[PDB]
Amino acid sequence: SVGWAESLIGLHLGKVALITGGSAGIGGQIGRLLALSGARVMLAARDRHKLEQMQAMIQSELAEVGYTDVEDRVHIAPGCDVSSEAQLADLVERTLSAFGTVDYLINNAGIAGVEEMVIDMPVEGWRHTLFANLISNYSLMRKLAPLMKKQGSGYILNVSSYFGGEKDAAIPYPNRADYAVSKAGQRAMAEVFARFLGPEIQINAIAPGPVEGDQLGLFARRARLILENKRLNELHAALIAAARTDERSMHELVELLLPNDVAALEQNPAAPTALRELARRFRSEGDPAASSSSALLNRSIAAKLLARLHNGGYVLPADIFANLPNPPDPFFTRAQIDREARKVRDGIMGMLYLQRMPTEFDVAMATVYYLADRNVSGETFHPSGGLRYERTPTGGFGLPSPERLAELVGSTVYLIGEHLTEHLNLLARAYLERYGARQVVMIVETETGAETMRRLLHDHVEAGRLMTIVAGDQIEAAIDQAITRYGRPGPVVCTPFRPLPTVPLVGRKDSDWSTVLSEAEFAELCEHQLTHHFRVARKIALSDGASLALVTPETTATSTTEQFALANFIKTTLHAFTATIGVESERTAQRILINQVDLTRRAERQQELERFIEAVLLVTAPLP
Amino acid sequence: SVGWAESLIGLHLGKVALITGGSAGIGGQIGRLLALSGARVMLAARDRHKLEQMQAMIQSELAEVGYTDVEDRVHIAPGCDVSSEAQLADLVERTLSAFGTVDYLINNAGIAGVEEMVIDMPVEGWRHTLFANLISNYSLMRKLAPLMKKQGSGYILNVSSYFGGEKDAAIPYPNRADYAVSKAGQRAMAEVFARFLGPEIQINAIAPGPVEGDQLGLFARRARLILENKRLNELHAALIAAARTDERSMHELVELLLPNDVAALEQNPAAPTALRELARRFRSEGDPAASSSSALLNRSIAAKLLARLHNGGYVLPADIFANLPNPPDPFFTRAQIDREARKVRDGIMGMLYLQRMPTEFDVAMATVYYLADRNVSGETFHPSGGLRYERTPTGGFGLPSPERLAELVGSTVYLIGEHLTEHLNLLARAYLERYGARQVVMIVETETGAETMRRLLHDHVEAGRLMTIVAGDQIEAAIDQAITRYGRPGPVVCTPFRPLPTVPLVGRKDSDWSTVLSEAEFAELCEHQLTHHFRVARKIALSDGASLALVTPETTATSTTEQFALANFIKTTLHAFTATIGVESERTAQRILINQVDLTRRAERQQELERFIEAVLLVTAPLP
Repeated sequence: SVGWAESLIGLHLGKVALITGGSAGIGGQIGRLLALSGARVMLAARDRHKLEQMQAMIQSELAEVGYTDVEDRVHIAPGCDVSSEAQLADLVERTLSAFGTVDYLINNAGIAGVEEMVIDMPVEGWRHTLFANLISNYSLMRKLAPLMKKQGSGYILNVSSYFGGEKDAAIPYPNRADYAVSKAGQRAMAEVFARFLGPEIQINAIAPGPVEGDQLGLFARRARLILENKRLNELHAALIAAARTDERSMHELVELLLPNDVAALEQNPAAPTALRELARRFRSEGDPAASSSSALLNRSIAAKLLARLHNGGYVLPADIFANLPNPPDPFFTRAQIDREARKVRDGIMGMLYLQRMPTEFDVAMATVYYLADRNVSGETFHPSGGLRYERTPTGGFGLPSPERLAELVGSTVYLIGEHLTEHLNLLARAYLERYGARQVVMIVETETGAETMRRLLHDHVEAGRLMTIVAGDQIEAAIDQAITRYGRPGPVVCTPFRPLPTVPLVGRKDSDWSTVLSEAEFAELCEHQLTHHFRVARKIALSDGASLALVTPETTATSTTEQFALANFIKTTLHAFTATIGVESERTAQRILINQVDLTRRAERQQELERFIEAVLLVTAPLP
Repeated sequence: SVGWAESLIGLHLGKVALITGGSAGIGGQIGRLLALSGARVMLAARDRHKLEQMQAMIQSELAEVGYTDVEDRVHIAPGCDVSSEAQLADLVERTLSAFGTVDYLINNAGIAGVEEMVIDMPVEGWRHTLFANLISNYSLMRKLAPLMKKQGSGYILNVSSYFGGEKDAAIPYPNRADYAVSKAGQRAMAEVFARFLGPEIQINAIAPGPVEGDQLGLFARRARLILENKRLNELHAALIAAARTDERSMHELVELLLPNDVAALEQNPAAPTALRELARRFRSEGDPAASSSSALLNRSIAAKLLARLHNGGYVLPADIFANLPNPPDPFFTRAQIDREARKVRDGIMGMLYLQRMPTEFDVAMATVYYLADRNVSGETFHPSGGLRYERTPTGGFGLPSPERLAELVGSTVYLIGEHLTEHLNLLARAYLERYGARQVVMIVETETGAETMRRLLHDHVEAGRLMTIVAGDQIEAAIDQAITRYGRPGPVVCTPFRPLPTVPLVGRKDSDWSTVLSEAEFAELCEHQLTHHFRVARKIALSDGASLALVTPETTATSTTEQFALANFIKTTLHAFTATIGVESERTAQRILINQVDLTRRAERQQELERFIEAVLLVTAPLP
């Protein structure tokens, strides 16, 4: 053979591959190179025209190399939105009707997500990212693994990212928490399901680092989002800072912004120092041709600012920005955007050991070679990598210092949970009886959970030291009620309402898999064990003085091996969230700490509960 | 092209590869497949005949595929012992004379090592393993990286192992600590040197799991070593147990074994219970056709037993076993050996997710594809993997419980160190002044270090609470002196005598690299930062009641980025040792705890020192 395709001819002959997100990017190249390797490929994506173009290019290339009947080797599945369970079912039916059993599931489709800080991230947007990027991967595995096991072989490859972290270390990805969590979950799925899916099925993840074009000059869109986010953060922080030492309401302070005139605000002797200094910064550091140097904000930034203030408990009319003067384009000049873009690019290039951006083709080639390896499962392959970014090793204690524990005297504690009644009882009693907290607000899910805690804590309920709130599916409003009625918290300890499910994770070879964890149950797992913590953190990260502990699920000697796997899946995946929001919290004027406490280790009862109390105290006791 | 070599033709055309351990195993297959891929290969090994056979097989295969002048494509370097620095220099000269600059350094050679528990592992045997398996890798990199950087490209691949651990988690490998440490160091070298060697040079490791034949039915040799080790451990533990409640000297107890008669010992009413029960176990659980069921030991086991007793401070004549009756072959029958071998095999197969052993050819093929990837550095690729073995996440606190701290009253503390005078001063003062230890024995390297500590601790020296011993290069004898003169220790805190070197780790492109960390300096680094701790642990693991803390090097704001890299290299590599000896310590009757305390994190001064004190106390305070 002659030509670079030689390395490929026969490499994957006889295999059927399904590739989601197959019309462009790494997915299109994986589908191209698998087809050149002899596999029959189904390319799934939303846009019909781009899929048709990709299909025609691959078929033409196959013909050049000597394949016949190339129409039988490359099929497409257009209009496939992987965030829709119904459309994933249709994709599997279409693929099995075209080719029969699937050998390779290439879970490649991915959306960028909300691309906002957690405190600006709508809850439904976070959910959408999880459905598109993570739950879709489980869904397709659940539909195709039964046939793979029955035929005796199969392969599931999840296309994760360097920014999903590593097996025992988390990486923050600011303004991308939904994306990072989804990437971490794709990796965690391979790590924890491999022992169940073997020996018939291999499951691995790839985690490329930065790849050419993955931020779509190539960084101008990212640069503009960065500059818009900077303006939002600086305005919010100056308003919060001003409000600390000014008697006016937040409503009246925001009215100072309504002229939308940087020069006017700087010279307004009635404006608080922090807002006059901010305006001086916008002018001093701005581009005279950018309207951001003469105008404070625009409609989009104002909407996000208003939402932060509302979510932090400030009262303002919804129409407060309705008459805001619109700054003339450009809000940021091309000079400013290109400057920030060069900053982004130079930052990434400086982090790469090899000082060179891999291409989509390069990454796909390495991946298609890797797919030939029949002796690996449960691994995360890095087809590009070598980065100087700092990681946070996970899952490595004692009690905090006596001086920090004394700062809990008179504190207000929020505990969130329902299932873990023994933990909630003991933690409430430790804060109240050992460390002199003024009160504990117990936020549960249901009336039955409330009555259970009131019975366990009867003495403190009667004494007015334990209050109970029933949150249902409205945890944000429940936190609002607690703030209004009982005051802002110091310690906030967030445990999951729900236990882990007790269902099998794989089926017997000749079983219909009807009892195996369903696609809807996996979505519920994400809702109860990830989104629960995200919704609490999103609110508490606007609550000055809070120290938030996110607690992952318990495993006991009664727990099944499936529950141990799901606990480990959740621990890994939530660590991506915890690491990311920790960095984002450095940008608000509100001072908050966010830490994760894992109940499942790596495997009398009162000592295991006591170590939990100590771990929680270590991250919720403040410092003088 | 037709035939499985198609995937390879041209893949590595124009590359020159040096492969150590190239005459058999994975190394021979890597050399074969690189040659088929178009590379010119130099195969280095000890035995000339096996190398000549491998060379002839590869050249014949090249001719089949259509290469001409195959004698120019595959050279050999026989008689190459990679544990000899002089022979590595000769290998590089031979390779550059044959082919010019090397593109790929495949650091594949590896020896199994001592294959004994640490307490039975001669210090020179441990050193030999480090020279063959780890220091050799740095040495060849130091000789070939200058030419690689000058030409603008190169690749260094270290052939590590799953049993060298993972980036942020350690794996114990009992009876193989020297091997595991060497494998961890090969991985750590790639992790920490990649940022220095980029952008010109890629450096990665591979870490295969179990591979067919790697224990050389295939497990019978391992099985026999296991059974011999079991007999040694059970005899030693019964003697130590007997000595706790028997007034006779260890000399007199060992005399009870000299008839070498299991039945006689079981029925000897003058023998301690533990020894009569042991003999009953040997008979009851033995094979009547094995002489191990009727004889207590053989000359080899007796020699290792005598060395353990001598190393634990017991006085016995060197010739005590000189007249020991030799048990007739077989000592263990084929039935027993095959039984244990099936146990070993079934254990490994049960740990593999895919329930299938990869072959040498499979692993080599995956590796040769991986070598084509130009976008990865600093990674550990797993060409086989998916194992259920339990790992220990590293590098994740407070103070230990008041009840454990009270157990330090009246204790005897050993501190070992020299460079870290502030740590040693503060730790000694914490044990003596805060926790009421009876005495601290300060074991230093030199008279100057001794005088420095005596000056810092003058008050405690004058009061008779601080004793100093100068160990030089005789740390084992220094510990013996401390035990004899001051009593057995509780806490033992082992810090390195020496600081990390302050030299560059790479040279400028056109430099002669004359100031870069030399091959001898890297060997010294291993001696001072790894072997130091091994020698102390080897002795202290025979000292009942000790709690040993192994402390890795400090980095301060004054430390260079090179020192930060070397600290991280040492932390990773020593964690393999700490994890392994921790498991081995479960087999002795002596009760010892071994933990590792890392001074370098991931980056006023008195608070960093206070956190060190708390960390050390957390692992040296006993439990009621």
